[PDB]
Amino acid sequence: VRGTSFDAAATSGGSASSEKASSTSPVEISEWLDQKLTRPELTGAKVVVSGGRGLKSGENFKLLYDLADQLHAAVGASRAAVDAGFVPNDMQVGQTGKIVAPELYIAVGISGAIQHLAGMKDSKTIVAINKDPEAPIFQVADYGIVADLFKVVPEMTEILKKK
Amino acid sequence: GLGFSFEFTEQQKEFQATARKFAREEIIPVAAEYDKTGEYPVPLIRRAWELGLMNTHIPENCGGLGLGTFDACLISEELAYGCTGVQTAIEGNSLGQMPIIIAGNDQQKKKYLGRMTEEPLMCAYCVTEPGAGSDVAGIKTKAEKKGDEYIINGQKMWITNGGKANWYFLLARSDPDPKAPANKAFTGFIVEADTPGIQIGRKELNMGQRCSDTRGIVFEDVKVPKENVLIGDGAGFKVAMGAFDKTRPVVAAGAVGLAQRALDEATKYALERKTFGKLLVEHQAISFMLAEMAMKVELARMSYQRAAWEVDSGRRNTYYASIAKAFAGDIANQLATDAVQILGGNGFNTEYPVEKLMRDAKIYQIYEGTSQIQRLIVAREHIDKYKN
Ligand SMILES: Cc1cc2nc3c(=O)[nH]c(=O)nc-3n(C[C@H](O)[C@H](O)[C@H](O)COP(=O)(O)OP(=O)(O)OC[C@H]3O[C@@H](n4cnc5c(N)ncnc54)[C@H](O)[C@@H]3O)c2cc1C
Ligand SMILES: Cc1cc2nc3c(=O)[nH]c(=O)nc-3n(C[C@H](O)[C@H](O)[C@H](O)COP(=O)(O)OP(=O)(O)OC[C@H]3O[C@@H](n4cnc5c(N)ncnc54)[C@H](O)[C@@H]3O)c2cc1C
Ligand SMILES: Cc1cc2nc3c(=O)[nH]c(=O)nc-3n(C[C@H](O)[C@H](O)[C@H](O)COP(=O)(O)OP(=O)(O)OC[C@H]3O[C@@H](n4cnc5c(N)ncnc54)[C@H](O)[C@@H]3O)c2cc1C
Repeated sequence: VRGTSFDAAATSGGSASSEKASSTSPVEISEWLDQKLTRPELTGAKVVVSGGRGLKSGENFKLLYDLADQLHAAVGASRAAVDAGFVPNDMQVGQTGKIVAPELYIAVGISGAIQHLAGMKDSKTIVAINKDPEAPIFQVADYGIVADLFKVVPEMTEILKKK
Repeated sequence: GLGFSFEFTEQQKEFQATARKFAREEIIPVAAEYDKTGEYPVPLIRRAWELGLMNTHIPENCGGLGLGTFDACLISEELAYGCTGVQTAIEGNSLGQMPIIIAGNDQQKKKYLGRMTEEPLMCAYCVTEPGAGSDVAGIKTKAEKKGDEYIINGQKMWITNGGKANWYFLLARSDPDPKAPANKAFTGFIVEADTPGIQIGRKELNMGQRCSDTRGIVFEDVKVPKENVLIGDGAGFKVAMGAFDKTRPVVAAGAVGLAQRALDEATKYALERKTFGKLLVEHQAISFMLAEMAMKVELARMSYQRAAWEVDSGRRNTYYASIAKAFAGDIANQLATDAVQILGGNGFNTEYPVEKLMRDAKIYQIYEGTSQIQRLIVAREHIDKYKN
């Protein structure tokens, strides 16, 4: 069952009897040995966050990291966020930058010019937080809100500290 | 009146010789360096200003010469022959100026046209956006009236002289209702480049006219005084529309200048390069090519002349300017590639003049309205003669 095709039923709510399960004989043709668990590189990833010119500075991108550790996620940007001094060049998603298409793409303060849509309209799922309502980015985003990003984003990093 | 004439006014023969001498003694010698480097040709622009080959539409009472569209076409053909990158940078000024000329008040014209009279300042036409060029009516740059000002929010694309300009003519969306028509939705502003909020983008790298600067410009909370709106709120789309009557022919003259350069090059060379015992021009196929190329140029020339004559006569010339920009642009490309062709391997080579003319020319079928757009206009104009 695809997880995000259904809703998590209430963790509390009903109460349920618990019986001992029936037994098996150890088979021992396989044995577990070891493990190793894990902010990705941008292109290989499955969860990308990106900020446009609407963040206004590079020290302002802390809010996008804040969240791209909650989504153990990658951090890209538009060419207009790069150009304004905010971030270096190896992160620019788009036509002149790294073509990406992971599971989850967040566009934060991105107007959504055809040149930036060309670097990511193939992301499986696309998020759009942008205060202007007639902002090209909405067409291509499965999901989005007509809202200030400094209120909506630090509010999202606080709905995934717990869940 | 009298019948037809295809004879220049003496005065226009004088304008012609000045532009030519400039184009030929000053541009030609240096266009391939400025093309190789993308360096903005500041000396040549200052020298063309010096010589009064620039800002020529400005009316006399703002310190200009108040020349016509025919006069302006002569001069461009001449500059364009030398270099289209240079001539485009000169020309941009007229495009920026034109809505202020055709639609500005006395304070607006005197102030903003007038300053162009006393220093070689540049101005730019700020319309095209990442998402809309052909479909002007698709632009979304916001203007909200807040006080006795407007606040401009938007991004602009492919702005010639965009990072060299004292001020801009800017077209913006005044009416939030998306159902609002183009005749109501847009307002045109005069905006000074040095306003806080305005961020000039990087120099954009194109195939052609490389010395011309063309740039993205972003407006972030840009404060625009009520007195810099053109006719009023909602007149923007008519005002931008109207600039074209006076400007299409001149870009058509540009395409013709480059066309003529291509021809002259390819002819010179076909009078010295021989193959199979004879000169190129004695091979019939080459000769036919030069012939068709000469037709094409003569016909383009008349076409833009005709457009320009129409508007100087106080007629609206939409139909004729559109034929000019369609025909001139299509044949400038045709002539450029032929010129290469005729120079064989040398023509493809960078130490010969022609490959550039080929890289330069393609833009003529794109900007100041695509080849396709021009046909839609011509079609619409043509067909209306038959609706009764
Ligand atoms: C040849 C060429 C290639 C290009 N290649 C690329 C490419 O590779 N990648 C790329 O990104 N661009 C590229 N561009 C540029 C592209 O056309 C646009 O400049 C770019 O997509 C816009 O960047 P942006 O969305 O970050 O900035 P803007 O378009 O200015 O977007 C800012 C947005 O932020 C919003 N905003 C502002 N404040 C807030 C707030 N606090 N809360 C919520 N929203 C807010 C605004 O409403 C606006 O919509 C290219 C351009 C050219 C000419
Ligand atoms: C070098 C350069 C300098 C420029 N300088 C300026 C300037 O300073 N000021 C300014 O405002 N703009 C400037 N521009 C923008 C330029 O005017 C536009 O690119 C042009 O007007 C149309 O461009 P577009 O890219 O939006 O074409 P698109 O709208 O993307 O059209 C692409 C293609 O589709 C065709 N097409 C579109 N719609 C139709 C339709 N309805 N029917 C049939 N065919 C259609 C077009 O013919 C074209 O071939 C400049 C552009 C360049 C390349
Ligand atoms: C990128 C490049 C790579 C090349 N690589 C090689 C290679 O590896 N090996 C090699 O040997 N060569 C190579 N060449 C040379 C190329 O093969 C020749 O340029 C080509 O054969 C044309 O010859 P030309 O340049 O001397 O032009 P010309 O022979 O001077 O022809 C000039 C023009 O007149 C036309 N013309 C000539 N004669 C006639 C005629 N009889 N009737 C009608 N028209 C005529 C031609 O079509 C052309 O348009 C290369 C060239 C280039 C540009």
